[PDB]
This record gives sequence, structure tokens and C-alpha cells, in this order.
Amino acid sequence: PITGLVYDQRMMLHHNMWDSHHPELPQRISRIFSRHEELRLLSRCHRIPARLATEEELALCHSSKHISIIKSSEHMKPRDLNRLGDEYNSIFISNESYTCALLAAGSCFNSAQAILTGQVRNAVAIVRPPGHHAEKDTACGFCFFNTAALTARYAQSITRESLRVLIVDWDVHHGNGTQHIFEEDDSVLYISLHRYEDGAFFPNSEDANYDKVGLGKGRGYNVNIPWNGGKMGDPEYMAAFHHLVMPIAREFAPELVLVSAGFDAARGDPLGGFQVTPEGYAHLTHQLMSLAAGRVLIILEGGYNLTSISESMSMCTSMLLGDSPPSLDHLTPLKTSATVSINNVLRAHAPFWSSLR
Ligand SMILES: CCCc1nc2ccccn2c1Nc1ccc(C(=O)NO)cc1
Ligand SMILES: [K+]
Ligand SMILES: [K+]
Ligand SMILES: [Zn+2]
Repeated sequence: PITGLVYDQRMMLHHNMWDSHHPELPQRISRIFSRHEELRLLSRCHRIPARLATEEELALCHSSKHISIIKSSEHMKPRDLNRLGDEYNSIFISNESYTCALLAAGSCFNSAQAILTGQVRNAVAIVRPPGHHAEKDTACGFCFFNTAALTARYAQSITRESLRVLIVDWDVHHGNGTQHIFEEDDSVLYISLHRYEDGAFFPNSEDANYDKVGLGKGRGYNVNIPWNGGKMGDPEYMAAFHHLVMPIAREFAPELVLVSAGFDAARGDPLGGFQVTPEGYAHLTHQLMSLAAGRVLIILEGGYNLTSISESMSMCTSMLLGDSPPSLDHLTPLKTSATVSINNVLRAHAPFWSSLR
């Protein structure tokens, strides 16, 4: 019945020394946090302590080599930090980056613990750097370790291996790392909504397409919902949740819901180019809350407008706290390309999910 909230100031020590205005600013987690205090949402939450993820915990998803490299970044000269940053796609490294990644992963571990024990009902994690682009062996797109995947694996490790975990990635970018991490796995259902534009959008790969339904034992447990044809807003995400996310999720019957809650699909984002309003995010959160008896963890990922992300994640926290959902627009209809996308996903996943047939 109570909502946990984890946040640590120390996660701002990760920064870009060569570009001070690089959009993945440290203030992102602070600004959001301040909103939670000034809308008096923080007063109504149970503060969960941050902590450092152990290297054995990072081993749940990442190889020892990758861990050892990013760990070696801790004590490096700035020239070496640039040298190692250039070895990855869209990655800047600081001396403090490894610690901040450990803080994000550990914070989400403590949140998942407080949920799975019974301390809290649901929880929200205001963390950085993000994680869903990180893969088992490499760092990508502002991410070092996959916080969501590691939180699923840890949640299984403190309960049972077969624990059904639902990861819903509504960041505007595809979570390639989470997909590849759980591609052959049926215990973790991964569903992503992402701007695709037929590979023209980052991470610029055809792996984000609707036909990637998983591999072998994990076939059908990987739902890609790719958007094409310009800006999308509340109508399209609401329709994708109505016809795909919630039916498949209800058939899957998850026991823990992790939300890769990137807010770069929001209004006013310079990188996503979408117009999902904070009230729409509130409605998606409210819909996800009806699953897994309410056990939902909202992990911050992307989102590069301070006001947009503060308002949006504050709305999600309001829904987690039990407030009633604000009324939403009139939708009108959907961009035809979005209906075509939903129909493509439905055709791809109908053989695996009876509730789609
Ligand atoms: C904006 C700074 C760097 C940049 N500029 C472009 C232009 C086109 C395509 C990619 N670009 C990237 N790289 C990104 C990697 C990850 C993310 C992400 O994960 N957001 O949540 C966003 C951008
Ligand atoms: K996504
Ligand atoms: K999967
Ligand atoms: Zn993103």
C-alpha cells in the first residue's frame, strides 16, 4: 500500500568533461527529485536507500571483461578516459561513472527487494546513468550496465529462477541490451515501444523491428512495437497498450513489473521528437498497476528535457501513490502508420498469445 522512492545525490558525479551541455546532464535526476518534493509526493513515499551493486551482481548479465574495463575507468587520466569512451557508441566516461552505475543498479536492487518482501507495494527509481542500451559485453548509448535486466535477474536470484518478470520499455529508443539479454529466455517477457522509422532512428538497427519475437525457448517473449511516420502521442501509445501490451501482459501473468521508464518520447524532448504528455504517462502507469498485484518498479532511463521528465515521472509517482488518473485529450484517431505497426506486431505474435487471436 506504500510507494518506495530511491534517489541518491551521489549519482550526479558522472559527467561529460569534454561537453558540458551534453543532454545526459546530472541535473536530470536532481530536477525530477526536486519536483517530487515540491508537489509533496516525496512526503507520501517510503525512502529506499541507495547502495552499490556488487561485481558478482553485475555478473548476472555482464561478462567479467566488460566489468573489469569499466571498473578500470575508476582510476584513469582524462586522455585515457577519452580513449576508452571513443571505443563505444555514444559513451562518455568520467572517473566517477563506474560508481554511479553501481549506485543505479544497487538502488534498483533495493527497490526490487522492498517490493518482493512486502515492505512496499510499488516503487520508483530516480537513477542515472541509464541502462537499457548496455549489453552483456559492451557499453552503448549513455549506458554502462543494464539496470533493468540486472534487476530482473536479481529479483529471480532472491526469489526463484522461474519468477515471471515483465519488462516494459517505453523509452523512445529500442532497448537492444535488454532484448539481447533476454532473447532466449521465457521467464522474462520483454515488451518495447520505440521510434523505428525503418532503422533510421537510434540504435539504427533492424533488431528493433516487429519480427524479432525471441529465439528458441524465448520465442514470443520479445514484443517489439516500432513506430514509423513522424510524431506519435498519447493516442498511439494508448492503442498499443490496449491491443498489445496489456493483453499479452495479462496472459503472461507476471509477478514483478519493471518499467524502463525513459521519458524522451515526451513533449518537448529534443532527441525523441514525440509528444507523449505527462497525463498519458500517468495512464500507462495506471494500466500497468493492474498487473502482478501492483508490484511495479519504475526505473528512470532516458529523457532530456528537465521540465518534461520532472513532470512526467512525477505523474507516474502520483499514479503509484494511488491518485486518480487525469482525464486525457480526445485522441482523435491514430496516425495510419501506427495502426499498421500495431497490426504488424499482432500478426507477428498471435501464434504465441491466444488473447491476440
Ligand atoms: C544527442 C547526443 C548524441 C547523439 N546524437 C545523435 C544523432 C542521431 C542518432 C544518435 N545520436 C546520438 N546518440 C544517442 C545515444 C543514445 C541515446 C539515448 O539512449 N537516449 O535515451 C540518445 C542519443
Ligand atoms: K523502448
Ligand atoms: K524474453
Ligand atoms: Zn532513449
